[PDB]
Amino acid sequence: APKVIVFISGSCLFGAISRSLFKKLPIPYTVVLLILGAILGVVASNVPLVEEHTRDVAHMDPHVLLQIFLPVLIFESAFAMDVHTFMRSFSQVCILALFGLVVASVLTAVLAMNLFNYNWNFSEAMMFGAIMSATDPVAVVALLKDLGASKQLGTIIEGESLLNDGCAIVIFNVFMKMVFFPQLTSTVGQNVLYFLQVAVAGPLWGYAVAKVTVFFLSHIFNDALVEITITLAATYLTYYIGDIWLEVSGVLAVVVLGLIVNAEKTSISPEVEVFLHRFWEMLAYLANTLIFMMVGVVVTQKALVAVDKMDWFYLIILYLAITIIRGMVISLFSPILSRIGYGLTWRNAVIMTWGGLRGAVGLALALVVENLAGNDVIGSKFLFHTAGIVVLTLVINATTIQTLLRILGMSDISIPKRLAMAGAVRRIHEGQNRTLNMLKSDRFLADADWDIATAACEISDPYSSPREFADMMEEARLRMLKAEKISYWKQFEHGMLAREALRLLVQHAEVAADEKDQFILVDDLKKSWQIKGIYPWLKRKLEDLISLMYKICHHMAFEVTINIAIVLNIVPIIMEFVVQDKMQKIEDALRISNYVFFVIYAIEAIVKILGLGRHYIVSHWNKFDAFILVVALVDIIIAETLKVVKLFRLLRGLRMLRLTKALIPKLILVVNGKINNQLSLGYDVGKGYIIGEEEVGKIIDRMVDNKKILRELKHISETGRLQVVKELGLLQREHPGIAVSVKTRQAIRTILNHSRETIHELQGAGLLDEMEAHKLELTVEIKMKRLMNAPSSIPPPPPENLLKNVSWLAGDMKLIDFIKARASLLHFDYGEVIVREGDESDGLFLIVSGLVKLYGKVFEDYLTVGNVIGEMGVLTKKPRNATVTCETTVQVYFITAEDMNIAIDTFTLYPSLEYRLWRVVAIRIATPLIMEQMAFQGWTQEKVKLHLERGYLVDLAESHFQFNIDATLEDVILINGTAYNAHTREEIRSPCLISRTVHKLTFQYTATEEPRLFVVRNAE
Repeated sequence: APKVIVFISGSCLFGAISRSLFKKLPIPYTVVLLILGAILGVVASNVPLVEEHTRDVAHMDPHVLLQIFLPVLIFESAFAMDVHTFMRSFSQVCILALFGLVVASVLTAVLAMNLFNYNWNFSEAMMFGAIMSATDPVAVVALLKDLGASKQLGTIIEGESLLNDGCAIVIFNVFMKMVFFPQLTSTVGQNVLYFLQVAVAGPLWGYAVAKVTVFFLSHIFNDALVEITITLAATYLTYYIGDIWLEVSGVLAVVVLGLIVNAEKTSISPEVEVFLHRFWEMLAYLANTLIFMMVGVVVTQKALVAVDKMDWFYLIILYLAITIIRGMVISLFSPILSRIGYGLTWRNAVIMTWGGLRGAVGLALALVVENLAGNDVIGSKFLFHTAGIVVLTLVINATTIQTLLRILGMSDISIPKRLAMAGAVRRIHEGQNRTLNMLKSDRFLADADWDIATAACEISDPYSSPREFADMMEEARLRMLKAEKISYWKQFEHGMLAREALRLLVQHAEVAADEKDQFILVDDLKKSWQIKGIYPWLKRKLEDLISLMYKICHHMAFEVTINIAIVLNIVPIIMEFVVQDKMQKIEDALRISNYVFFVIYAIEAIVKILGLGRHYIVSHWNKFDAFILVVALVDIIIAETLKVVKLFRLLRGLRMLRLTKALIPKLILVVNGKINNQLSLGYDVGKGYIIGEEEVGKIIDRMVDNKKILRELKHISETGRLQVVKELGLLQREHPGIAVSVKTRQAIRTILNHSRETIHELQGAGLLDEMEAHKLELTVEIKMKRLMNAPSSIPPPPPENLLKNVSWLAGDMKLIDFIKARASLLHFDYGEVIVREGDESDGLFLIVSGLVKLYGKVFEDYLTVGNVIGEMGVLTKKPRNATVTCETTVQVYFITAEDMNIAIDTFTLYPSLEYRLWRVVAIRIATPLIMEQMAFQGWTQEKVKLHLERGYLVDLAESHFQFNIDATLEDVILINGTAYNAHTREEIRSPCLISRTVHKLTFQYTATEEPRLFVVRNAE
């Protein structure tokens, strides 16, 4: 019967009681956990039956304590952090945590040597400083996350805490091995090698196991428990193998592994993501509870038996000096911290000074000092001072950080947030009153008690002249910015934006609102999609790096065969190196003449592919293959003459060139993936700003009342939208394959999201049960996770594949053959004119490469690859509306008007080419009208487009050129021509939306009119 089970369960129950009883009180639950542990240790010192149950956990080994509790705490601190804002302010976090921890450890060591009466040397004092300077604030970061603004302050406190804890355990391990467990001597070179080993191979081993774990998690579908156990086993194996087998600081390895796993959360399924968040929070909570209970028991059993009044005096002075030292560290790093991103205000410096809550990490390190010291008093003094500092920091700093956050003015609720919460409470109260008025008129719920129902449903407020022209301009700018923020949140909620693009767009909107008269700036938004860096240069240089018998060897198999030769050469390289370093059957005849010249070098690379002259001349890879062959023949005649330098030259040269030639395209794929991530973020930010400008241009007529202010706001919005559109087109031009890959991924994601919504609508309507809909949801989730492992660079389709993928051409095959037979690829250079504004209609222009500019007269737009120009001019036989000028080198497919008229006249099935072309231009001409009608109703662009997609053009000859508008038709849009309405009360000249007062339509049949009508109905 293990007593540790009883102690662990009792600690869990004590922690649950402590959190359930001290939630309302401002003091933390860990302090009363320490108090309960002290009481339990007093009882164990009195009663031996309790001593038998507390002995196995109180007198635990230091090594198993570290190896069990440290990976959980370090990995949860790394996993809980928002890694985007952590990497955004990584410079400040890194310099503050690293250099402040170093100088705080030095100052605390000097204080421990000068103030304390014990004759401590520098090693034990530096151990004391490394234990004292490790900070674990969780209440402070929870308070900063909950109380409104300064989210950057919360994440800089969290990142500083994580790196401070990691490097503090590193410094503590260095000095613990300096003073306690060995006392060995070494040279300066071994010290340099040990510093290199720790500080470099910590994060390198963590990065290696993190990439292996990410590759393992990215290839697991429809299995959650495997992913959870892989995360847990990867954390524990990383820490154990790094700390024990590799003699490497495993704390930094778990820091790096947790930060990378938190960075690559898209390789984990979202249900597994939220389970992993809750699971690691639970594991760290259990670890903190066990550490604090164990610390209390051992403090009142062993660390309190040698304590005098001078120890308490030194504890008080140590607390005051620790707070002063941390404040002076932040104050002396304030110029350098202000000179880099986000700066540091004096209020944030005061919060970071006072938010240094000591935690379970320093308690565990003092525990292993106390257990490692043995019967010496240094461990008892260490654990007493650490327990006192933890208690004092927790109590005093928690209560005073609540009242200090109140006093400094960083906890005041903003006026727009308070007004939004008041509006939410008002709409909830209105909805509850309507629900109660519905419920009182029920049959079954008619004699229920309504006083109790109203008292239960009482959710309440948690927060309890040119000068006129300037004021109206400020009001209009503020209303426009609020509408832009609302539009960005609407885009994110509808499954269009990512989280990072949403955060960047609302950050730009807020910092535009804080200034005097500026709007959201395009130039500040350019840095999102500025893909320039070392990665385009790396991709360019690597694509410059790689650029009879031949027909035998082109079957992509002999390179795989020589890669098998690469690994089968690499293994005896290490074997011969190790055995000849440590120096049977003369190395078994030297691996039987290294596999008999390695099957005479795979029959001399199949006799240099039987002597391909040009291929072996023009390639340098074959040149150092020939260098390998002459070097290996030289080593063969060296073995005939028999040095080891020649053998090692053979091994080294073989392995290095073979691995370089293999690893070049994988490096190309990695660079393409990083460019893909940057391009996805930039495209999401740009597209979100564009559709936000479209929505804020739609809804601006209700808000803005003046005319000059509305004109200036429209001009500013149009200039910003045009600049972002041209920038995104040029960015697509710079990296074509990456842009095709990110557009393909976004298209697949949108299609699968709409399919998931269709499955939800099927299961909510009762036509599909829970099990079959869960099977279909599992199928679409497997497809989404395999979409996350897409190729990062899909090669761009040829112009024929773009010609067969047009919306009005895609279904048919004979029509595709006709268009491909009668198209014409025309090339244009920079600055030339494709068409002119006053010219007659001549044909369509499918853009297959490059960017154009439509200077319609004002009307400006930039079209890219995959846009057809001139459908309306071809169909309606009107003259051209816009002049198209090239912005880059543009290749277009020009189908002439005669060929398109012939193709329209021939193909007359039920989906006809005339019907498809008119439906495409009807969607294009009816989307802004429906957007104008339902602008204030909150309908987005994509919902309007998908609502319009269910519509269809009516055949007026089927209904004798008269159309009735019932309530069965959701919306009716006239596309071309004139019309008359109702009892011929007026004439409908416009292509605008039909008003709801029209009950009937009448069309005549004139020359050059051909009237069309696009109707959308509800679910019939």
